[PDB]
Amino acid sequence: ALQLTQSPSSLSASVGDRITITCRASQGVTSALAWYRQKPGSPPQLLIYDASSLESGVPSRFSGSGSGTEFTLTISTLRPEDFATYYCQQLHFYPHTFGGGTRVDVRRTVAAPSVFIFPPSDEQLKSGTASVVCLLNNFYPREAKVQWKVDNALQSGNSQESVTEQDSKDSTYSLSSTLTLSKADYEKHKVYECEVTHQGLSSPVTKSFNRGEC
Amino acid sequence: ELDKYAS
Amino acid sequence: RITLKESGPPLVKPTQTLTLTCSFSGFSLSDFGVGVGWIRQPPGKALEWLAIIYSDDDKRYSPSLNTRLTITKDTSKNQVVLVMTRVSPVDTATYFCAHRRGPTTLFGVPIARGPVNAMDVWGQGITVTISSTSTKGPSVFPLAPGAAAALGCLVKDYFPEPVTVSWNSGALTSGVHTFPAVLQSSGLYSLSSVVTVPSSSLQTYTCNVNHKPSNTKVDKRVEPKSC
Repeated sequence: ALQLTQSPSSLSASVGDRITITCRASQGVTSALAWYRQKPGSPPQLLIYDASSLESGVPSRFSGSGSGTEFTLTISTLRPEDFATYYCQQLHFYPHTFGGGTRVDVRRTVAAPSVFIFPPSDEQLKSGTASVVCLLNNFYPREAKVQWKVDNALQSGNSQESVTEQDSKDSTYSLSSTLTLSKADYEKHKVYECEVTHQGLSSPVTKSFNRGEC
Repeated sequence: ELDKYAS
Repeated sequence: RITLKESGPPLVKPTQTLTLTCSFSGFSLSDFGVGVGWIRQPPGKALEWLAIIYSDDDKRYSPSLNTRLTITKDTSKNQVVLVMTRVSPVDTATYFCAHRRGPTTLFGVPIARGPVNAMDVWGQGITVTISSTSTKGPSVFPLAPGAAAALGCLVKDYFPEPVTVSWNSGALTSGVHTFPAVLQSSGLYSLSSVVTVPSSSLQTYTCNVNHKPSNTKVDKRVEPKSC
């Protein structure tokens, strides 16, 4: 079906800035497009309907323009409540698609993550499972990539990660990634590595350990 | 298909 | 003033049928051209459109979910119901219903269709978790190690959410990061809580974990191993 691509997917800014988010459709949607702002823990809120009409009760710093395949939302003077995720929605064709969203967060200086790797506890191992956790602490911007390697084999499909919300004092994020293996598989290898790529790191940093080394 | 209010 | 609110079960098991109700006030589903739609949002993901129904009773569904969705209205009760069959874990999401305006009319004559291009009022959303898990307390394991040191606790295999974690009975707050739990393929949640301290403080560190649902409290002191 019809594709709606938002740009950028993520954007950093400060109070008082002017930002503009754009949304492009794969086929023309005339003026049937709406913009929403969604704050964490709340439902999306309508800002602009029919590509450019200002929704009632919505502050005038919000503006929408465009028609056909290209639309833009601009917030002229960013206020603290605007740090949030924005979505565009097309209503010309069924299904009524939403774009992928664009996260707007507090800008601050680039900060590389402090990385730490934790081997599984002997207590967990006795239960038959092995969790290897990697921590990326206080970094910025939000995008980071974690790659698990076991005896140099690239791992896939056996890890999960979660990211904290932007810290209200730091403006940094932290990320936890868990590699999970059976105790048996765990025992069949030695070098457990967490490879981290991030804008603040000149090149990828790797933190690792050799299993059973005492 | 087209939306209820299209065209 | 238009308001909508979603209701239904917070927990549902795979293969089961999920029935969600949207009760609203401020408009009638008998008003001209009005619509009520459903949109969902898996944790951390984008909004996904599901279906919509209008007062003249036309219904439309997401093509990807068409076979599992039924939307219906009960005009006299001011409710719209969405029934999803055969749910699976990927259906865990927050589900929202929303109002869609019909064209503006002048002396009962449609003159403006621009107002239909948006879903203008939304309900708070209802969180639905799909898992075959029974209530279960977490196993708590230690996570042990600019020149900052890190340690923590891995709160593993519990259900359902939430769990609370603090450090040193609430006295340790700076440098603490408790991550949002991930729902494992097993249907149980898992989360880590860590804390960063000056590589010298290694002071004592104990995580206090509490999963109300299963009456499971655990305090786990964590230290820099090696005996």
